[PDB]
Amino acid sequence: SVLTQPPSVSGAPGQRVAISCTGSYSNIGAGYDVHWYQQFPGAAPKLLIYAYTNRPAGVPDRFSGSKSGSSASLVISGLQADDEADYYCQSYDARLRDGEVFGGGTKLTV
Amino acid sequence: SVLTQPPSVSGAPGQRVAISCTGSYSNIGAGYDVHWYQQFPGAAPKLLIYAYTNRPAGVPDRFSGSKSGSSASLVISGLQADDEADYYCQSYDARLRDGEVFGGGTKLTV
Amino acid sequence: SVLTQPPSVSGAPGQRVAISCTGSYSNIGAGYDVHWYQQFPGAAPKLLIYAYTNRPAGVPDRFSGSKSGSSASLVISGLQADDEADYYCQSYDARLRDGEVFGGGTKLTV
Amino acid sequence: VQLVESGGNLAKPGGSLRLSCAASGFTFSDAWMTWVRQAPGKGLEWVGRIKSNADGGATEYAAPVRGRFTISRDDSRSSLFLQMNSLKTEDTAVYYCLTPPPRRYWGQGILVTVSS
Amino acid sequence: VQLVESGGNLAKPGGSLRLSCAASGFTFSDAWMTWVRQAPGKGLEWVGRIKSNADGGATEYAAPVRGRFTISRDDSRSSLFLQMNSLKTEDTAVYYCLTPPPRRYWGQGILVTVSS
Amino acid sequence: VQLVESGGNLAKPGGSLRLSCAASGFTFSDAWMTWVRQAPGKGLEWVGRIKSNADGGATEYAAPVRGRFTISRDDSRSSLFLQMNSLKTEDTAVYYCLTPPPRRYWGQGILVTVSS
Amino acid sequence: SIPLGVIHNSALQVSDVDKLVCRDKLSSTNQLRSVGLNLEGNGVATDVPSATKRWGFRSGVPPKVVNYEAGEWAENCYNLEIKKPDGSECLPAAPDGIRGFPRCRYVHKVSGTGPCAGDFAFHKEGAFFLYDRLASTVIYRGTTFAEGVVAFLILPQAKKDFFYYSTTIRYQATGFGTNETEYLFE
Amino acid sequence: SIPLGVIHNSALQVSDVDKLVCRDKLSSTNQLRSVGLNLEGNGVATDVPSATKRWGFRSGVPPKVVNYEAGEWAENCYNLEIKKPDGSECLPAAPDGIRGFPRCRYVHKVSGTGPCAGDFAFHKEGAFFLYDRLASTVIYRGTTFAEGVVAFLILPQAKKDFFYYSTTIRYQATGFGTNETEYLFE
Amino acid sequence: SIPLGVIHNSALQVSDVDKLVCRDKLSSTNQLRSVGLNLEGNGVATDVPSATKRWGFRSGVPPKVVNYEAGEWAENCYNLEIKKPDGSECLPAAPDGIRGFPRCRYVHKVSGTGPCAGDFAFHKEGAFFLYDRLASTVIYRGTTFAEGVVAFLILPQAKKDFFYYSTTIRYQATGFGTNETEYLFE
Amino acid sequence: AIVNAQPKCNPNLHYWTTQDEGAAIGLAWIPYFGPAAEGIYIEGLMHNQDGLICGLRQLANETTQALQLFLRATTELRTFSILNRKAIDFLLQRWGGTCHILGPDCCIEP
Amino acid sequence: AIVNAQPKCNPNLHYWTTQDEGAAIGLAWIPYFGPAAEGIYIEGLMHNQDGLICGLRQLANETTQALQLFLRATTELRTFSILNRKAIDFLLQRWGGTCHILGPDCCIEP
Amino acid sequence: AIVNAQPKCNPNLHYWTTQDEGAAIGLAWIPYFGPAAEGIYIEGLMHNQDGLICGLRQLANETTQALQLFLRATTELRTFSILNRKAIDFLLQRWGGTCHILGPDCCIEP
Ligand SMILES: *[C@@H]1O[C@H](CO)[C@@H](O[C@@H]2O[C@H](CO)[C@@H](O)[C@H](O)[C@H]2NC(C)=O)[C@H](O)[C@H]1NC(C)=O
Ligand SMILES: *[C@@H]1O[C@H](CO)[C@@H](O[C@@H]2O[C@H](CO)[C@@H](O)[C@H](O)[C@H]2NC(C)=O)[C@H](O)[C@H]1NC(C)=O
Ligand SMILES: *[C@@H]1O[C@H](CO)[C@@H](O[C@@H]2O[C@H](CO)[C@@H](O)[C@H](O)[C@H]2NC(C)=O)[C@H](O)[C@H]1NC(C)=O
Repeated sequence: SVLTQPPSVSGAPGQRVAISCTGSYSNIGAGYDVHWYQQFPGAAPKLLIYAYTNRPAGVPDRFSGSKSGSSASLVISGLQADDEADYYCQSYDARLRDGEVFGGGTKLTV
Repeated sequence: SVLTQPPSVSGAPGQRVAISCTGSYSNIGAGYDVHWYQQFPGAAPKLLIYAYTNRPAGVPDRFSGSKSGSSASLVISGLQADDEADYYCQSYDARLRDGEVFGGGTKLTV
Repeated sequence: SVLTQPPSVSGAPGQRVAISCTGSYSNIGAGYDVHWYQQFPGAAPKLLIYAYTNRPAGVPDRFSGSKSGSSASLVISGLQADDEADYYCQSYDARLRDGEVFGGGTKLTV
Repeated sequence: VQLVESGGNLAKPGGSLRLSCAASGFTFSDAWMTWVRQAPGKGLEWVGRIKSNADGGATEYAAPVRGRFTISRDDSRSSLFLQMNSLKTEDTAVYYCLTPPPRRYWGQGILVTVSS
Repeated sequence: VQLVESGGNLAKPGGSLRLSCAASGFTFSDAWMTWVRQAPGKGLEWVGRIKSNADGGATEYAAPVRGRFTISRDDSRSSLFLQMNSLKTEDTAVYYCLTPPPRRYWGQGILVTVSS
Repeated sequence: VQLVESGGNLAKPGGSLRLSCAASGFTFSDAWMTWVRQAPGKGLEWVGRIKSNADGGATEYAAPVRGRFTISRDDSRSSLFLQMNSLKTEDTAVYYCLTPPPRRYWGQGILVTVSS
Repeated sequence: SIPLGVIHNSALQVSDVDKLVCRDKLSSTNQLRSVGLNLEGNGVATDVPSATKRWGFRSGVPPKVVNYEAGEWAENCYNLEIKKPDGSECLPAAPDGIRGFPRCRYVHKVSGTGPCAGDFAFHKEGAFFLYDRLASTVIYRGTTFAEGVVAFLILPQAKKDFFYYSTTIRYQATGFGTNETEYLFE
Repeated sequence: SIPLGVIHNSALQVSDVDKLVCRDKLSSTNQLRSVGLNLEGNGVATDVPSATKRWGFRSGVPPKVVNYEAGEWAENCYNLEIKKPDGSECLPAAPDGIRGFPRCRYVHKVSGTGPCAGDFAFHKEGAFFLYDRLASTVIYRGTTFAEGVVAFLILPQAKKDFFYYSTTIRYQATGFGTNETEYLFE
Repeated sequence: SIPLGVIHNSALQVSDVDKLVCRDKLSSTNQLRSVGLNLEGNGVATDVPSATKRWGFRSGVPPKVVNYEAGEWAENCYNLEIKKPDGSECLPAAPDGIRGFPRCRYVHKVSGTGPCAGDFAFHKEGAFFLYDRLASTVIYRGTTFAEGVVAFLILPQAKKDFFYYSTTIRYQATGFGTNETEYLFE
Repeated sequence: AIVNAQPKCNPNLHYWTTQDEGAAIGLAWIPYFGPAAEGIYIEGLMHNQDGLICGLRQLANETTQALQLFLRATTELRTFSILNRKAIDFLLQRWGGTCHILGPDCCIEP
Repeated sequence: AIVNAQPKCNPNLHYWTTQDEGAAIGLAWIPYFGPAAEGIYIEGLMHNQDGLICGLRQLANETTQALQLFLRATTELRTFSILNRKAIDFLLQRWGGTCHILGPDCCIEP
Repeated sequence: AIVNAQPKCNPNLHYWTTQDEGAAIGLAWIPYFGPAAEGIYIEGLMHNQDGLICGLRQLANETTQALQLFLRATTELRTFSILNRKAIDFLLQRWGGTCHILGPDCCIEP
């Protein structure tokens, strides 16, 4: 009952990439929110997408997301040098007494 | 026009005690709130029961109170070593230009 | 498109004085708020009348104001030694892309 | 919510002493404020109260202290002042400045000892 | 909103260590609080959560840590406590105390290194 | 509400100087912010204004200063920046950063003296 | 079963609905009217201390409002600003679209403190508090009202036969709504 | 076109409005009644896990309320206090003047957490949630309700023929409104 | 005395209520209808600068709302987001249950600043602002409306004879509702 | 058949009401141009001819009880519909059943 | 003409309602003195004579669909007017048109 | 008897409305399963036969004044009852008084 993401993704500057987070019927497809986080090396993570698609004040509009079925995808368009980070997806499992589940994490390279 | 309480009360650990505060027709029986306070030696008092029966956040549920006629009673069940304190009842007199009235105070011993 | 006030006004202690701020059809007579300010020498100004006649908390009730046509007047009754200050009127011009306009300023003497 | 009381000490008989209270963490202007004096080793007492400026800012005093004590407040400074004058014998006590219920949050207390 | 975590360091196998988190700039009482542990150079993990006092103040723990870790809170002190006991091998990590979404605002992190 | 203005001093003709304002005690993000320059011993003037991010964050400038001054803001840092470039003669003044009415609460003021 | 009063030739009889006497003619909804009448007109004492004894606080009873189309000029209206001794509101704010009574020569505006021992203030004799074309069972904060009652009428066919300055007097009060109450008029 | 049921001599026939059969007599608005009936009386399972499967969350549909004058004693009422796993409200607060169902022997008060994937909670079989003389299409927070349906009647001319303790059972729930839901009764 | 229009055999005559000519047949409340008609259909200029000159701000007049059951497809709707130069709201938020007009090809969304010298914005020619089945005398914030008017009809007995994409164009404005107003369309 | 039993009668009725259909003058019907909320009332004076006024007042008194019992039983917050129900009841008593001519409740004279 | 097709019938109807006109006792009608919100109800018991109860329940079932389609189409938040419209429709069907005696829809017997 | 006096006539009426009683298909009437708020409308097209449309538009114009004066006089915030009052007035004019046969306002043909 752990959300799984790809080990790493890459892309040339200026293009668009999408990061996948797989779910389950009792995880994402049961109707629980998915949260995203960005961790720079040596620092605590910062909230990126609080709901499925929402953005907290201060986050550039390059970052968005969407939910399809039991999976969620983070879309980042316009790779800059500053986008290098670790991305994590989080959700609430319903078969684990409403306990938080954290994705495996994805490293970004440009 | 001063609310009167008993000089002191006592009881064995684990039992329940009640502290009385007498009123008047223009004091408690006129419909004004009664407040309770706890003073530890060498310290300023802290609010115990803000209304007749209400409790502010942080006060253990061992303390409650009730109003009968023109008198109010503070009920404390389960004497612990830490209950030693001075208890004061306060209300608003209506014949004293809505001026606060303070009880004589009760010392607690276990 | 600048609001104009008199260079200076004077009056004996205890009497009432009025300070004028002239407007225009697109300034005051178009329906924009007029704000007043008091500057003591060597200090930043403080808001006196936030709307046409309103007063923020802390301002003595000696100060009031009224709007007639395209002009606004600040009325101060009861000159005290402490009233010596520079008074400025401000409004929003509608022909200047809603840009703020500041009056020439009036020095007060007693 | 922090209330700090300062500027008080012993005064001679017939003396005048002024006490001040500084309030932080809440809006001072709206709240009504009251002053309580506790005799040393004795029961609590109520000095008086000051209403809000919006309600007319009237003040009321206890029967013993009427005509000798003055209460006031400054919204900009967020401070409450008590003026004690014609201080005779038996005025000794710890004075406190307390906020309007709920969350009374009494301050720490200023000891006043008239000396003869 | 500032969260500071303190009072933690290395403990021997079978040891007990207590960690504390101090929260400021928001009302601690209403919010639900959770603890996350991140393995060094590895993915994030969820230690557990404590509910509000109004909702009964129940606590839930992760499956590995159940029965060995205790969560608690003090409203007056506005502090959150994690009690780690029977600390065996593979408990090393950075621990964080995070607020309820939105505005999770994770703290800075306390490194715990069990030493054998 | 405390507004502190810093990082400004004399600049040569054609110079660029950057000024900053720090705001505390209120939510910086919602409020619109404006900059006023007062000539020494002379009447007040309006440098310009920056809208909220929610409303599109557009900025407007005075007719004399258009094309030479830049206004910006940082929500996370809660700071407001004014970039002065191509600073010619007659730009000397005290600059202030003021909040949206009501409760304008002007800051303390930064003196800028172009030197030739 | 609410008394409906029918106006005859310049006389008023309370129409009995159980029987059916057809000589009354109601050809349109325009003939139906509600009217509010002031208690003052029946000779009740209008002094502020006497008037305030007719009101009292009570919990557990939901308030109710009913409209009326036509009213009477009032000599005396009242306006209450009462707070608890700590400083709190014991009268609810006026709901949207409840304005003060339009016409009264005198508005007695009372300020002060009291115990306010109840969620809402009702009339002890069961009368209504009249506002601008809405009568309520309870007193709202800062809103001028008249004491009154409501009647329902069938008007006659002919339209023609059927159908400004104010002063404020201020009072301060302590112990409002109690056995002994302190007033000072300014 | 809503079925209006007319009571004959101690029998009930659904009055057909398209035809006009005058032997029915409706001489006053007092003969018209609305009545709320409990689903329990039709034999549906009343167990908490079975009952909660009949409700579901949905966005985009505005809620609606309709009154009723007379009701049935309920054996089982329910009272929900459900929150999201982060801690948030997924049920709206009761509007002004919506109180709980007056008479039920048992009130099952359920607390816990769930996904609450929708703006409002509706009945999957199209029935109503009955409160004190108001039936709504949605569930409100902290307000005891009964499941029921509404009928409309023309009562017979004769009045006479036609027209307390409670217990609370507490539950904690996780995964409320999901395929597998965890309950503990205290 | 509001004109009620009765449809004859495929013709419309405004029924005169003072006289009584019985050949009109109204056998059920279903025959009564209200309809909203768009001002556009009468040839008024639809340009944004021309349209906005018809609205103006005023204090002291309470807003009012009236429903309508059937409407017309609109070509042009408007949506206003106007603020004061300091930054404040001069248009009130939409009350509960007032949604935008359902069908319009073009929605002109105007943003900017203005003096907003009045509590509410009214139509200078006395027409209504039409929303989803509610017509109001005032403009609400962030809610798409059409300009229109309301009529009342008695429909004929026969049912049968009687009774999607959108685009947004954005504007920025300064000096809105003033003699000289600055627009930029994006 | 109502006889006044009040302590007094103010025999004069100085009344106010609204005119639902005034013969409006040009643009006065337009909300933007019309009167403010305070200026929509008309007034008049009726005297106690035929003893009518003392009757009317007494009627109001007698109504109150029944009216109260009505509002206690309703769940609506504001009641606007009493007159409509009265009219519907009036129509139903007369035409709600079969009209037998020469009957005491059928008012057709042939 | 309604036949019950439910799994069961509780044949007894233990009902509650309000009495819009109780024979009040003195001051009980006065809101200040009257009962609290909880004490305004009356109760009763009806049995399944003549098979009426099983009929009534079934009627409620059949109504639901039509009622739902009604509330979907309205924009009012709380509907209080269904019974009034039913009465108006009843009056209109009978007296809304010309009554031809001996016709099948004119119910006058001469 | 209405003649159009508008600058133009759009002679076509492309209308929308709601169907209060649609022949629902299975579970579509159930709120949980039914359409969203946006999908409850039906549409149609009427042409200007018999010059009816230009008449209808003009009628709307003529109504506005009277309607405004009505809403000015009411204290209700949202008015839903105009059609009900119109029907009640219609019934009252005809059957509100004694019907004398052969009279000009009694529409019974014997
Ligand atoms: C209707 O009129 C009667 C008679 O004036 C009012 O009666 C009084 O009731 C109160 C208590 O309810 C008594 O204190 C008075 O003494 C009664 N009057 C007399 C003359 O004895 C009655 O209040 C009026 N109804 C309303 C609703 O006000
Ligand atoms: C009216 O009664 C019928 C019959 O009891 C109810 O029918 C059921 O519909 C649900 C799904 O909508 C099915 O799961 C049941 O199996 C049906 N009943 C039977 C006996 O098969 C219907 O729900 C009732 N109406 C309302 C509004 O509750
Ligand atoms: C009904 O139609 C008339 C005629 O088109 C409208 O009349 C106009 O009134 C405004 C000012 O109120 C004038 O500027 C126009 O010139 C008038 N029209 C003409 C042709 O001169 C009237 O506004 C319409 N009614 C409503 C409520 O909109």
